[PDB]
Amino acid sequence: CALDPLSETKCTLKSFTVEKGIYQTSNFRVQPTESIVRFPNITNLCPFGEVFNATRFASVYAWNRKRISNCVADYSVLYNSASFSTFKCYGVSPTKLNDLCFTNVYADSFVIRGDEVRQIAPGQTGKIADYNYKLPDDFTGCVIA
Amino acid sequence: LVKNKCVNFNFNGLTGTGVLTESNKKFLPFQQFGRDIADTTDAVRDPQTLEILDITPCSFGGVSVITPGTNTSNQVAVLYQDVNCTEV
Amino acid sequence: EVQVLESGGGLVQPGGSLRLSCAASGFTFSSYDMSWVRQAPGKGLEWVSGISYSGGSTYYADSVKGRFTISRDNSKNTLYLQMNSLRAEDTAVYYCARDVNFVPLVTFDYWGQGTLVTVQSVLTQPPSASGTPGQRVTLSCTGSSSNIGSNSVTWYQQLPGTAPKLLIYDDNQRP
Amino acid sequence: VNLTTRTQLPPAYTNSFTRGVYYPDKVFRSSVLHSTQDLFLPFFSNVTWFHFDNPVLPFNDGVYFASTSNIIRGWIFGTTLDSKTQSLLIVNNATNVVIKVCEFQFCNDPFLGSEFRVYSSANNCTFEYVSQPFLNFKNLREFVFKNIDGYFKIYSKHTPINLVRDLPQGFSALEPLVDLPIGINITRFQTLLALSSGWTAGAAAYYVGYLQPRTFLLKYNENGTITDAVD
Ligand SMILES: *[C@@H]1O[C@H](CO)[C@@H](O)[C@H](O)[C@H]1NC(C)=O
Ligand SMILES: *[C@@H]1O[C@H](CO)[C@@H](O)[C@H](O)[C@H]1NC(C)=O
Ligand SMILES: *[C@@H]1O[C@H](CO)[C@@H](O)[C@H](O)[C@H]1NC(C)=O
Ligand SMILES: *[C@@H]1O[C@H](CO)[C@@H](O)[C@H](O)[C@H]1NC(C)=O
Ligand SMILES: *[C@@H]1O[C@H](CO)[C@@H](O)[C@H](O)[C@H]1NC(C)=O
Repeated sequence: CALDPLSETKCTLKSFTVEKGIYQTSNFRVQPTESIVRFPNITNLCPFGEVFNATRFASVYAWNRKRISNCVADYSVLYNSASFSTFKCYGVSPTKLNDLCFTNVYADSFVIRGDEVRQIAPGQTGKIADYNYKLPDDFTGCVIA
Repeated sequence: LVKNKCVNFNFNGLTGTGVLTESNKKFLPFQQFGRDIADTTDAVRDPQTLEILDITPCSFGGVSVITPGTNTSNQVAVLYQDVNCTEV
Repeated sequence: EVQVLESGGGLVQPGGSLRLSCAASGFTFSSYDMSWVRQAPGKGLEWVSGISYSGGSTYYADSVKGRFTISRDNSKNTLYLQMNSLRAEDTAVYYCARDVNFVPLVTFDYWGQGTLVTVQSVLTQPPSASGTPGQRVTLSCTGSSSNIGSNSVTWYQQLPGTAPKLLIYDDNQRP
Repeated sequence: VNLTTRTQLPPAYTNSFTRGVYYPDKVFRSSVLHSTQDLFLPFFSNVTWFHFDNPVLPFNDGVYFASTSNIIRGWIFGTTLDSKTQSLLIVNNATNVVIKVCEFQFCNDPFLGSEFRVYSSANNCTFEYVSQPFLNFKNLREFVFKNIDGYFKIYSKHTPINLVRDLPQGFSALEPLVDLPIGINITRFQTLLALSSGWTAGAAAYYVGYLQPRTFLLKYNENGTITDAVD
């Protein structure tokens, strides 16, 4: 039941002799040649520079916190930026960051010591994590140093 | 954007299979979908360039076979119902 | 568990090719830099190459520069070393080491079990040092202003026949 | 403390004949009679006729607004306010509507004159928009405010009219104007008016109708605009 149009008739009628007439053997449908995912051109890019490219950061004890919403943010540009030496994402994966949506983002900006950057991971202890800026172990975010 | 091809379009959250053709439907400046009495998506506004496209379901239908008696002859003609001549 | 399995090691011939693949689970593999490190049978560790969190920046040892390609597929969270135009000096055991921190303060904490591939050191650390129980032994690394002075010094203790283990990172701390 | 001029005035009522119909969705329909169940203003309903008078009003299931020299500037949607809870405040001083769901400190007296003293300051803002201006009597501006799924959507239409009292006859569908992902609950609101104690007032009437889960039948014409409706 796959080589001849006649054979499909023999197969639908379940007979080896097909009487004269017209027989609706099967159905066809032109298949999607491809997929066209289309969205409106980006209109509300987020200003990461306001927090990242800021000319004056804040002390770690008085760390700045900037709310990000009413906006679209491309975290792939940050992740694929050579300026950042550390991009540690906890609770999420950076490759899927553009895939997900959140109610709001908080950019917590401060300045610490190099030996001290490893204190901005969930569950870490010391003098920055315990005393200056603590991240919960149930952390859904990223750290960019 | 590709027109005149059966595609799996995903205009915003609205997904569907069909062929996209430029049209003259005058969507109001706020309208995105188009619909008919059957409550089926008929037209869509292209999100990133403000244009109106109709979603014609891709050529589909029954495949009837016209055959004389098998004892008479083995020759066969094929009738693709309600479809233009596309693939032979 | 932050274990990193690794495979792709076996008998090959000089001038050929070999794909080593190590899969990391238990952590965000796409956020931590990783590297391939090499240990010749009965010889000190030789760091093959290293790839960043994004896979954009790749670093290679000049002994293997221009013939090994380090690659990283974050979707399957696996990481590959493509060894091409191999030499006789490359017969060793390979590990892929997770990098705790950014470069330059590299810190290799978790290491693969070891893939046996069959086909000079900048830091003039002493060949050996003899100690006694209850003694206070100081085994001293040595480097230039680019090796020791500017970047963190990390100490690994490799037991006989096992993967290395981090002891000291950032010049002072312990895991 | 409120304005020094709070004369007693009963909440006069009028009849919204066919007003309050808005495109329930962004769908285009041509020569179609669509029967949708949604929150509309009932036909021939008793809508309150406020006239300088803006007493607080409930926002139970979204409310229709009918405003007939740009005297109204916006509205103050709140639940507890008093710097206790965030609230929606819209201000159109001069062709400049601004949307702020902030922890405002608005004093019950939205003093204004140009002079602005509606709220001392806004802190803890979550959404800020600077979109293009949304806004006998000459212009009638009808609005519909609604809260579905946290989303706050404003349908609106500005119509050149000739009238002095009540709402004009005829039919005009309220085109969607802007949707705000506020995501917060709201139950009460206010209004904002241009008119430091002996301040006069200007001629301005605004009518408040209340949306209800009604079933309507919209007559989309050939061009897709809703030309007629029967509830
Ligand atoms: C900061 O400035 C640099 C200048 O090259 C630019 O490339 C980068 O995108 C900026 N980053 C942000 C977050 O604005
Ligand atoms: C959106 O981008 C497209 C492609 O560049 C352009 O043709 C169109 O004019 C843009 N429209 C807007 C919303 O600016
Ligand atoms: C509205 O209520 C007032 C006061 O009871 C009444 O006089 C008027 O007839 C009512 N109008 C409508 C539209 O029902
Ligand atoms: C700010 O407003 C938000 C609105 O949801 C509220 O939850 C929060 O408690 C307020 N306080 C601060 C300072 O965020
Ligand atoms: C649609 O708009 C056209 C002008 O473009 C107008 O002539 C026509 O009357 C409108 N629709 C109706 C009511 O037929």
